[PDB]
Amino acid sequence: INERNITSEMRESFLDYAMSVIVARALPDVRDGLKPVHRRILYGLNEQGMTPDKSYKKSARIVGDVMGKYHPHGDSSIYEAMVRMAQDFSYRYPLVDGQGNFGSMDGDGAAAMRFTEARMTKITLELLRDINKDTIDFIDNYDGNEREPSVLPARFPNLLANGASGIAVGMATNIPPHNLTELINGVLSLSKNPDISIAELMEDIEGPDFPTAGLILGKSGIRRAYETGRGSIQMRSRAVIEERGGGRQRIVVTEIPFQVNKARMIEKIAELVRDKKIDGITDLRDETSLRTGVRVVIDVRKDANASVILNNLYKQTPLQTSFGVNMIALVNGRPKLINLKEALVHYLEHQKTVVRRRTQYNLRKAKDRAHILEGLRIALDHIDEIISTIRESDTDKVAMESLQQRFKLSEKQAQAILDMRLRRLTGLERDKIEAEYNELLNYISELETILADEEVLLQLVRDELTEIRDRFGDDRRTEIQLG
Amino acid sequence: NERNITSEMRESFLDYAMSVIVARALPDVRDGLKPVHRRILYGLNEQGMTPDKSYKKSARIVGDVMGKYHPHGDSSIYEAMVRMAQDFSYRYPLVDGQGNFGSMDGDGAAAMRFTEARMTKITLELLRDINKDTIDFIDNYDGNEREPSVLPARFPNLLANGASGIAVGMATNIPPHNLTELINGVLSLSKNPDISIAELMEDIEGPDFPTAGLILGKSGIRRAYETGRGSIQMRSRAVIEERGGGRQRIVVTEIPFQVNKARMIEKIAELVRDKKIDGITDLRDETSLRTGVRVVIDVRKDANASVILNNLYKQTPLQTSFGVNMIALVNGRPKLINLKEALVHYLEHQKTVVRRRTQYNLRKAKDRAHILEGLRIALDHIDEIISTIRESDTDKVAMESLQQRFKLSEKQAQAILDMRLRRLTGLERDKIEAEYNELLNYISELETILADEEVLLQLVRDELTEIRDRFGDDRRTEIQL
Amino acid sequence: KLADCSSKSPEECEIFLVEGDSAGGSTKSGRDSRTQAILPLRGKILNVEKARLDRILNNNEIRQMITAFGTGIGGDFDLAKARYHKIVIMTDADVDGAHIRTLLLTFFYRFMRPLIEAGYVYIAQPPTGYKGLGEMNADQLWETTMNPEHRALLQVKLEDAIEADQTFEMLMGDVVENRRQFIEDNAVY
Amino acid sequence: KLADCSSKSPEECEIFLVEGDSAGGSTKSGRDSRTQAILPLRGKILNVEKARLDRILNNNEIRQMITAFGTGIGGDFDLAKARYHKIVIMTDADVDGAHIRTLLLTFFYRFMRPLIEAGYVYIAQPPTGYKGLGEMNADQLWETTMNPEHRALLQVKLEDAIEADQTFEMLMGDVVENRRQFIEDNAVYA
DNA sequence: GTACCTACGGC
DNA sequence: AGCCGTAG
DNA sequence: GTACCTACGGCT
DNA sequence: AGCCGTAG
Ligand SMILES: COc1cc([C@@H]2c3cc4c(cc3[C@@H](O[C@@H]3O[C@@H]5CO[C@@H](C)O[C@H]5[C@H](O)[C@H]3O)[C@H]3COC(=O)[C@H]23)OCO4)cc(OC)c1O
Ligand SMILES: [Mn+2]
Ligand SMILES: [Mn+2]
Ligand SMILES: [Mn+2]
Ligand code: NA
Ligand code: NA
Repeated sequence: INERNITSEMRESFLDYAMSVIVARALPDVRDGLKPVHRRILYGLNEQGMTPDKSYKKSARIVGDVMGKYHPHGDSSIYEAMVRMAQDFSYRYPLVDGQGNFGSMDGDGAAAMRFTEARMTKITLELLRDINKDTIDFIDNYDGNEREPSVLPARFPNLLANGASGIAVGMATNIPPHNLTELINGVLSLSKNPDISIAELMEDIEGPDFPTAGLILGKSGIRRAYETGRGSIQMRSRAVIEERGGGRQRIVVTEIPFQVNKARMIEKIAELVRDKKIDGITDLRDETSLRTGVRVVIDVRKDANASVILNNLYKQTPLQTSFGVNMIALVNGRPKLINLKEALVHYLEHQKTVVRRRTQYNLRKAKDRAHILEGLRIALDHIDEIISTIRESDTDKVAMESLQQRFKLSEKQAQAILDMRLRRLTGLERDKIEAEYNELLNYISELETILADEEVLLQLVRDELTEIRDRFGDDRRTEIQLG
Repeated sequence: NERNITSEMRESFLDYAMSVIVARALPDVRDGLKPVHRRILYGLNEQGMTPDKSYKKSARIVGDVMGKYHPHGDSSIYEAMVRMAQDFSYRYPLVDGQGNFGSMDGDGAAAMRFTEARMTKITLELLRDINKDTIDFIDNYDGNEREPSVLPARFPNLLANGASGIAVGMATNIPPHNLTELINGVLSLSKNPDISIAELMEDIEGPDFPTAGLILGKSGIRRAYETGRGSIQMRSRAVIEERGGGRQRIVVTEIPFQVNKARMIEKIAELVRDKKIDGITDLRDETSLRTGVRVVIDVRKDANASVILNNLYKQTPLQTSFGVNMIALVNGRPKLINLKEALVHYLEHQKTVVRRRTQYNLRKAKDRAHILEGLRIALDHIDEIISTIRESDTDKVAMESLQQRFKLSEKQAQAILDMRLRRLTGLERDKIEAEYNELLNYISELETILADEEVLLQLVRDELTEIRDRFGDDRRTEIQL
Repeated sequence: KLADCSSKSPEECEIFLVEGDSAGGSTKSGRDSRTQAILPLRGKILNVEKARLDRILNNNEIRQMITAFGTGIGGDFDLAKARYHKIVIMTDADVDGAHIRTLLLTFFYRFMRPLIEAGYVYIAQPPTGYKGLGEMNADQLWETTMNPEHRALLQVKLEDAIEADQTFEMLMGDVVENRRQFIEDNAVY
Repeated sequence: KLADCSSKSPEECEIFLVEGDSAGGSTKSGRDSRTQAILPLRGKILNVEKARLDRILNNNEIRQMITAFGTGIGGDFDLAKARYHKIVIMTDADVDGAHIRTLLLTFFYRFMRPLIEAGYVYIAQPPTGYKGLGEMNADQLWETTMNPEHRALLQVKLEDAIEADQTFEMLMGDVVENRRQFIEDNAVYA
């Protein structure tokens, strides 16, 4: 190709990379709330049959299969993404069920992938539910040797439930996690009122709900983030002042802000004390244990005001941290800054499409089965002449054509008759075939009723969401305090 | 409660020592493999990684092997698989690798996520008949899987590819050999149990390194084959040639086995730099994929090039010894073995494998013939068969009535009930008859082998001859007297 | 590398020597950080029986253990300066774990012998079901191996010093033949 | 890290900058060691447009390239001192390989501009798509990308210095908004 | 068994 | 005295 | 990801 | 600042 202009080369190579990071790496899809690596892990777990009822599988086997079949990148990117999905301090609704050392709030890494084991959580079954019912579009994998989903059915609003953080090119994303009961109630309210306001939606969705619990100071930052997609949210640790004996007091921290490394926050407090940037601290201990939960103790000097010290710690350490909301997600394969209503609208549209496609798949499948039963019915009613037709036929092709012409059967019906085992000729089979057919005809009309009325279809979406809310919905962890 | 330091030391050390000896560092005399290599090859077979199928990503192969059979670090598994794919390490490579699999300069292979692999055609001969009850399977490390205790190994792999291993209290160093020579040696032994080492050496001249080169004398080879221990002098293939203007050069085209070419060159450069060798004006590695190994040592005008070459043999790895110490697992125990012993244990494994396969094949053919006898009765009385089935309200009732009416076994009645309507056509009816007639002839052929130990032994000989004719190649290492 | 405990009263303090950071993380999360310290090793440690003093003293892992114990070594050993009255060997539940344990015991016998004599050296007993301690959850490592209410620790005892001297020299020394003879004589296949 | 060539005549010598050690080994085996040198790069390299001079000069990958080229940098650059008259960028035929190429070109434009102007900077064209350079055998890397008889090298040309200055500042600089505006204007989502 | 770089955006 | 190759 | 630390025996 | 999390 001889020559190449440096300006043209730079613009093309940089845009190629920028675009790939944006649409195929760092940003989540608005529909299922996933980035490609996360979607490939979950799809991989489903294809490998790693359901919650089955025993755990070695992480290296899960990762190797995902890397080879769908994700042509380093194993650490795959494994570390699977590890985060298994951490109850990272995911508001964990997607991976891990066996072994899966890390801590102190930033300790997980054990090597050869030591750990994993499988799906029960809630992940809801992300994958109906994937093999033609509900979502499958695409060719990187080498054309496999097929992978472009998106997951996602039967609960996962983008907002688990949130997302990603550094792309020219942009980034920072979506906080939310309470599943609040989100589904918000989706339900939107389904009954397309013109619902953000303020009205906030009657259901109070604000973010961090897996790490803690506090949020005020509603102004939450409101702005939900109205525009951008806003600053003040997160505070759960801290109390209590006596420790001899007229002395201490600050006890039991919950810390989301994504704050506990060990690093403690070291920052120690640094402030060491450099005399804070007055009144006599001791600093991490009394955290599996029994006690998070327990950070800050001993206060006798007669020093413990509330003044606590307020100084909020100003000078991650004990108070802001969450800079920047809700960027892939909407029709393009990055977009979206508000709360926008995110819920795209999610509800995905659900309507999924439930409609599933109902269409089930109808085709039932119509195909009814057609086969009609063929089997004929075969059983004329079994002596069916056997004679087959026996007098030298080849399969001859048996097929003779059955089709003699008994007014289709290619599919003749094939089903030829595939029929001798045990299907037992006395009560003709009745089973009749009962199944009558039940199928009823099932077909039930499906046709759903597809003919958009309200019936929409009520089914509502009902299935309510069920997930009742089964997986939990209490709010983060307290939203009025500032 | 309490624990004595002497008892603790003796027990913990013996546990480790024993595991390294029988389950790590030493090869089995039968298939010539250590547990990590056996698990890789078995893994390749279970994953269907045969030479006709496309290459699979190395990380996927390693991950499966690690999870199912080898509870150790992935680098130990991957690096063992890499070695089996190197034509400079293995005399008969066992792994077919795609990508950077390393070099003679000690360059490592590309990361396991970049490389791909599958079996070589000769590995099919190591795995041939593994699912024909020829070898004993054992429980894996966690009891969730089954793995072979040994591979059928239809060619003598211990001696063909050799072995090196550092254990505890002992080590092993078995050199590779020529496959034509080895099979000819096994054939000679099969016709004479009292064959001498000297007689066996008429077939097996000595080791045959993948790196070719030279061996100086037969005395070290002879001591090694007679006792299991001996020192073998290996020399590079080097020539002296003119380069113009009355000047000469030493050209090295083959180096000794396991010698790193880059490190040997640096040692020559070091000698020149430190003036420990006289007469060298230049040192170049002209090696290329298109020309092969080519190390050039330019000699100063009027300097004696043969004197310089002899000094290089004395002072550099250009001449290297191979310290033979033939230790292998014999009946699960480590043993220093001579050439005859290694061949004897190998031939016994083959007789056992071919006998077991013939017994397996007989049972399977007899089971299939029994089913076909049931199908033939069904076809001969198909109207009565259909009536019996139709008048039965359940599957259990059809089963019992078919067994009763047509003197059939539970297996025969089940096979009749599982029979599809398409099996009633002219071509499908004849297929059942033709398969049965072929099976009867096959059964008698198998019974002939099992009734005569000479026929069985001749079949071992014939199958070894076939492998020799297909995979046997020319000697690479020259044994100079 | 040392993840020390809150308390500075050695009588109630314990130090757990684990194989790597994979077991380290589990151990750090599962422990009682008030009285339990964790020191992750770097797999196979130096055999002091085969190494010269200069190599032993320059070894980072050996140095880390001396620094953590606070007693000093050889003739300069001081039992009163022990930072923990329990030194717990918690290697992975595999044959390589048994080897690391022999290497650790070799180091304590030759450089910190009064630590064994005082009954400060222990051997943790994790379940047989998992090889690497990294395979275990933090709660199961606590309940089975670290919790004083349910754990079964083996206190290392020195009965015969002449017999122990000969045992360490035979098993860990440079003479291969006596080790080979020991294997041959005691091996049960 | 540099696996240099036998010849010391820069006019016939080529240096291949390869993405990773996995690619390095196969290229070292496949090359013509008389005229072809290999310098492997440990993934994503420093963006000199975003970095200050001390960080650039203290960077291991940047130092290795300066040492290998033998020209010096900036005002101290000397074209006559070039150790190779062909500097070949050999990255994977994927998006991350394209990124490493932009990062490499940024470094050459800002510190070794006369090297581009002299026509010494080239872009290797390995078989497009699929897995990386480590996935390739030494013989196929030679035949398709390194063999002068069959390879197709792209010679990097500088046409407009004002346009190139603006391009490097927009794409690689610290101002996110101009880069975001470039993406928005040129992005084709198909 | 271990240590350590780089891009990328936002605050 | 440092390398070979399975292990942590 | 890679080149490093370590055990282990027997050659040099 | 330097950290968040997918990438080389
Ligand atoms: C040295 O050989 C190459 C290295 C690289 C880099 C790299 C570069 C480094 C560096 C480290 C790394 C390393 O990152 C480390 O991965 C570790 C993987 O396990 C987890 C537990 O912890 C990760 C570390 O957090 C991270 O620091 C590589 C992993 O994958 C890469 O792409 C990384 O420290 C110094 O410079 C690229 C290459 O060609 C593409 C190479 O040939
Ligand atoms: Mn371990
Ligand atoms: Mn790539
Ligand atoms: Mn790795
Ligand atoms: Na703060
Ligand atoms: Na390892």
